[PDB]
Amino acid sequence: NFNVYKATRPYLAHCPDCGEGHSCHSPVALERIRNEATDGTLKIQVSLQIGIK
Amino acid sequence: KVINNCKVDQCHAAVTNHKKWQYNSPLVPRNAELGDRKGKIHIPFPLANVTC
Amino acid sequence: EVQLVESGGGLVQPGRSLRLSCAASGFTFDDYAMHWVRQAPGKGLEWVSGISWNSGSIGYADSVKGRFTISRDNAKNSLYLQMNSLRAEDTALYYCAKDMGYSGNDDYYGMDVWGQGTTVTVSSASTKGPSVFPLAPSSKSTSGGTAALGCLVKDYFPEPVTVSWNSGALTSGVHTFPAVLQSSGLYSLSSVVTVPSSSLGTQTYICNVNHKPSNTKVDKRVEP
Amino acid sequence: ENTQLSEAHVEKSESCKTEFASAYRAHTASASAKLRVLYQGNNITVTAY
Ligand SMILES: *[C@@H]1O[C@H](CO[C@@H]2O[C@@H](C)[C@@H](O)[C@@H](O)[C@@H]2O)[C@@H](O[C@H]2O[C@H](CO)[C@@H](O)[C@H](O)[C@H]2NC(C)=O)[C@H](O)[C@H]1NC(C)=O
Repeated sequence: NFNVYKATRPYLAHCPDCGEGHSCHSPVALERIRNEATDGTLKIQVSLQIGIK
Repeated sequence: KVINNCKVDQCHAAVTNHKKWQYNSPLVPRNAELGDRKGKIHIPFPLANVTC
Repeated sequence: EVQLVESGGGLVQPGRSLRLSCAASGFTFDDYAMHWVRQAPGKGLEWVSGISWNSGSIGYADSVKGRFTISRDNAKNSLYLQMNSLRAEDTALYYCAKDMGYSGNDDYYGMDVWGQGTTVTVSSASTKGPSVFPLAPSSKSTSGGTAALGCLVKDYFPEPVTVSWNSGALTSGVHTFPAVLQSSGLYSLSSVVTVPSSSLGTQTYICNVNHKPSNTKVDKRVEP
Repeated sequence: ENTQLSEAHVEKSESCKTEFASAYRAHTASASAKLRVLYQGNNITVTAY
């Protein structure tokens, strides 16, 4: 469940390309991309917190 | 708080009082040799054996 | 499970050395710096010395800078303090405490784990036993004000004197005081109990003085 | 006098519990076989080392 996130917060982090071809600090910066699965599914870790208000 | 003597281009300020904790990302500076107010979040979506 | 256990202490003469040590348990000794802190009676906490991880840096309080030496044995998970040329001013409870890191140069941390401090007393005196005297109630003038009777324990050297009344039977209306160090180097304390004045001629009250260090027990009868 | 302390380490991935290769040492082998025999005109199955 999401009870573990009650004491957590969103954070900002540096992003090498904010879509303009220039770098900036961004709320949607990626932390890691994991591809252990062989069926081609990707698992992406981001600074955003989804499903939590 | 009005300093009353110096110029805005001379001084630095930051927010220090925080109530919620965040992931200790490699893109965020550590505030101490060892991080404080430690908590843990489990990672969802484990790997499993299936047939394609 | 995390704790520090103090060992050593006791009575030492001025000019003599004394060795203190602490055993670490429940945590990794090699992950933290260690400090010694002492607290004299009636005083707040005073930092004495500290040792960084792998003895990278050694610090001492100015008052002991040339007299105390600190070291640690990682293999034995133990901390040591060597105190030389001890003075009367060094009398205090000595505690071991664990830091929150390996370096003492981090100012974001405090001391999170403390042990049970030992007692170090520095004095040129023998373990003289107490003299006990009765303090008779002024029943002639206080009879309408309720009677107060007590006893005095005086001229003993060792700290830990225990005083009780009627072999512990009397617990209500009982007031005891902290011992006060005299210029003689000896301690004294008083004890008083408050009772109905009408009971003075019917109930006998005994002051029970127990001095463990001298294997001495004194039962003193207090009367008008 | 502004300094930064950087550290990193390598550990086995959690996925190693499922996706891995095993290095084995082979020694000897034991043969066995499933034999069909038309004994007395009937088909019987014989299993043995
Ligand atoms: C005893 O065995 C005969 C051979 O059995 C066939 O081959 C085996 C390896 C196995 O796969 C079995 O299931 C097969 O039936 C068998 O007679 C049969 O032989 C031919 C092949 O040579 C087969 O195609 C055909 O169905 C059968 N012909 C017959 C009945 O003559 C059958 O199992 C049995 N025959 C006897 C002697 O009862």
